[PDB]
Amino acid sequence: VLTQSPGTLSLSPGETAIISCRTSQYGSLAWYQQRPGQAPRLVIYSGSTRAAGIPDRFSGSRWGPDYTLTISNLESGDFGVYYCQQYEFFGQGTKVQVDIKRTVAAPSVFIFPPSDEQLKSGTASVVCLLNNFYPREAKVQWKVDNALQSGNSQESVTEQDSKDSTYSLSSTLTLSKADYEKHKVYACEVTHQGLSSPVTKSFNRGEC
Amino acid sequence: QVRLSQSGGQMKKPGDSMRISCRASGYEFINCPINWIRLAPGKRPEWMGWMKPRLGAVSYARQLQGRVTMTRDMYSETAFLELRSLTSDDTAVYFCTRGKYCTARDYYNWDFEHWGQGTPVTVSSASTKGPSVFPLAPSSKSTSGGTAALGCLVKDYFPEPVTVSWNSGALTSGVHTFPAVLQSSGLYSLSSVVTVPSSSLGTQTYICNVNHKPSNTKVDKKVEPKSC
Amino acid sequence: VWKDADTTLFCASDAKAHETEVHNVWATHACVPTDPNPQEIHLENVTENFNMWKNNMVEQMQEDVISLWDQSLQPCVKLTGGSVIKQACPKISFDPIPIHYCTPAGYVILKCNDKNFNGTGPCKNVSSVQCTHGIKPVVSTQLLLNGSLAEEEIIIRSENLTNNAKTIIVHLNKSVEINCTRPSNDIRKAYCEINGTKWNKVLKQVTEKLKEHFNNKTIIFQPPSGGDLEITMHHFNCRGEFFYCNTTQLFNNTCIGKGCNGTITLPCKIKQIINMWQGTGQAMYAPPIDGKINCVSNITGILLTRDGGANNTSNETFRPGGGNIKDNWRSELYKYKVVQIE
Ligand SMILES: *[C@@H]1O[C@H](CO)[C@@H](O)[C@H](O)[C@H]1NC(C)=O
Ligand SMILES: *[C@@H]1O[C@H](CO)[C@@H](O)[C@H](O)[C@H]1NC(C)=O
Ligand SMILES: *[C@@H]1O[C@H](CO)[C@@H](O)[C@H](O)[C@H]1NC(C)=O
Ligand SMILES: *[C@@H]1O[C@H](CO)[C@@H](O)[C@H](O)[C@H]1NC(C)=O
Ligand SMILES: *[C@@H]1O[C@H](CO)[C@@H](O)[C@H](O)[C@H]1NC(C)=O
Ligand SMILES: *[C@@H]1O[C@H](CO)[C@@H](O)[C@H](O)[C@H]1NC(C)=O
Ligand SMILES: *[C@@H]1O[C@H](CO)[C@@H](O)[C@H](O)[C@H]1NC(C)=O
Ligand SMILES: *[C@@H]1O[C@H](CO)[C@@H](O)[C@H](O)[C@H]1NC(C)=O
Repeated sequence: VLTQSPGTLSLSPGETAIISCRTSQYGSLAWYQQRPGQAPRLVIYSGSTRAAGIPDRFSGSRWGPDYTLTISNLESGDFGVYYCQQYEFFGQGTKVQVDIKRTVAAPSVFIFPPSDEQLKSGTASVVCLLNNFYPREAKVQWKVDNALQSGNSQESVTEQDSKDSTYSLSSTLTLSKADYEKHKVYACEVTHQGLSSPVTKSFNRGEC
Repeated sequence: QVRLSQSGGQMKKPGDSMRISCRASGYEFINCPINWIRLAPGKRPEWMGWMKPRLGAVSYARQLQGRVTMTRDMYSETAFLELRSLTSDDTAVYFCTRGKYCTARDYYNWDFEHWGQGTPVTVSSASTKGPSVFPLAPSSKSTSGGTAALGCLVKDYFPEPVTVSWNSGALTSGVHTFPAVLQSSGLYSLSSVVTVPSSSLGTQTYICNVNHKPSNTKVDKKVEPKSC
Repeated sequence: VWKDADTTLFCASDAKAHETEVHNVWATHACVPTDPNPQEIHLENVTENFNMWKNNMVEQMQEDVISLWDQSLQPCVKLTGGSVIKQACPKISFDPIPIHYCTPAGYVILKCNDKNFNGTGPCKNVSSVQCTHGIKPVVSTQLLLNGSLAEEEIIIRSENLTNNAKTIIVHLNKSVEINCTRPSNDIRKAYCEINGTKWNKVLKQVTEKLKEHFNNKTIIFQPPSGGDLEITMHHFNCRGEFFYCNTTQLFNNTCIGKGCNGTITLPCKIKQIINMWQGTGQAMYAPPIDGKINCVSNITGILLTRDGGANNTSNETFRPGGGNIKDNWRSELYKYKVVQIE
């Protein structure tokens, strides 16, 4: 009933954060901020009314069912996770984390077939590595015999590197041994701003 | 000045019950309902229910019916939360909260201006499971002017954390150890990878060293190209 | 030309100065004789907004009833604020009489006459009166007793149905009698009798009304989730004694969905140690009087709360509520508001 977006927002100090919440019900909407290790704090209530201690840099707006929290001129104390609320219902949250800017870097994509050691365990994990890219925003789609995969993949992302300011992403596709031996073409397609076209890395089961 | 102070964090096991307190001050306790919200990393904040101090009237969230109980002590102005039949899904930080607008004649429950400092509750089994360590093999052909990726998959362990080094710590450049993910089985898994010059694939030996303190497990795995 | 305003209302009644009954004694000194020839002026081409949940008339009635109870139902021991007050606690004659509330000069009461009026919003048929109708200060939880009935259909009343923290008032259009009795020769034990046929038919109509407000979802009743006895049970004062009745059987979903017919008998008990509804604390009263203690009342309404939470199931759950006695007064003052002439 409350759909908050985006999930993750990677910005630098001084930039503006735009967090939106789509509702289907109607009532006063509130926005909360949770700094790391600290209790959530009321930022905006009743759509656009600023709570005590909240700078005019924070402002709420509404167009139709979509409510927006905009944070101008990001300061250190602004980063954290934000939540919208109506009555007992809360959004999924928007993580706003510090990003250090650098030039666009496309990822180096690698794919790893399941180990032969693991295939004796009845499980098959296929790993796709996205190495050293910027910006953070990246999409990974798994295809098995050119069929889109859903609900059998997990992704993990590193924190921005202290030296080269890049990110790396690891996606794992898990199938049963029986289901794995059933198909031939295993592929992970990678879309990122540094690529002029989505890049696909794949292997054919059995052959080396 | 309105204040809410909560009891200390605790660690429970599956099947147990937990109780936590929230002492209120700075206002007329009976005038305003008290709420309990829990926060877990990854999930939506979850409203558990409210409790009106004056006669102890309560309203529990549907999905918690029969597991939760909310009481209060008038004299000490302290609210209490009890949750029974704890599972992994109850692992969270528990907050008590009260609305911004509260007069003797009226209130609005849901603009939570006031929050306790929070009470972290961990629910997990005392069991520990050692990781499986599978090699993520570089490739088949050696290239003399390109970089190769290799690593190991550290799968099905519990609880957190595992650490990974390469070559007893001698290899650090280009190493990436990813945050663990929680699988559907309730067991964790992560990957560690490193990019190396492809021309060193038949010369240098690459061992990943996996450490899992809770299960007293130290495993070394040589990651080499598949012979074919 | 007038405007919504707040003022100090004066009370009127038909109390008897010869009567030893508590409400009568209070009203004799607190109120004036009633007007045999009232005056009501129907206003044509007039549309006014009302809000029963922000009606300050309710606040004044609350203070009056608290004053009435405090001056009368005096405990033997009063336990509040970690202190102890020992007073005399003689038995009294207790039977609520109707109270009219009225506006002074310069002010007047506007009355809504729309038959389907739900408590908030605009009213087409508005009349001008100096006094309200006779309202009995009946203090109770879960069930509204001895009140006025809705004219047409059953009316659902709430400041905001989507807000689960707001009380729902169900206003009945056909009363159902509740016959509570403490027999003569455990002296604290009692019971209430209700005609199952009448009740279950009304209750069924209540769920169908609720369906109209909740998208034809399955309507389910449940016992209260928790709280003090005053709210988890049907709490009320009869003849001076504090009764607590277990209403679990009153909300039997099986009968609103064979055998359910008959005379429902709710288990009750008279307590001498109570929590005060005035938000004060614990009060201690003398044991009940001997002989048959009985009172027959009209159930004229129901106090409900609705379960909330991040759900998605095809049903709404309702539970008997109350505790906020101001809600009792709202259920009778809902069609009234005070305005100031210039
Ligand atoms: C219901 O509550 C909302 C805020 O939650 C408020 O804007 C609205 O006016 C209320 N509706 C009524 C009829 O009072
Ligand atoms: C009562 O009627 C008003 C006016 O249309 C409406 O705004 C409100 O939602 C209604 N309340 C209920 C409980 O039906
Ligand atoms: C109870 O209701 C009956 C009709 O249903 C009515 O005659 C009687 O006066 C009512 N008693 C009250 C309101 O005390
Ligand atoms: C009471 O209202 C219900 C609808 O809510 C209606 O079916 C019934 O006929 C009414 N009873 C009367 C007017 O006596
Ligand atoms: C109330 O119930 C008693 C039995 O407990 C019965 O003797 C009496 O006649 C009943 N009164 C009415 C008005 O039905
Ligand atoms: C209950 O009320 C009905 C009328 O609605 C009446 O016919 C019936 O006899 C009553 N039952 C008992 C047990 O008195
Ligand atoms: C009321 O009576 C029912 C009988 O079925 C019982 O289950 C319930 O516990 C009672 N309530 C209280 C508060 O004792
Ligand atoms: C309701 O009114 C009747 C008389 O009309 C009286 O006998 C009874 O005690 C009253 N009930 C309550 C709860 O005051």
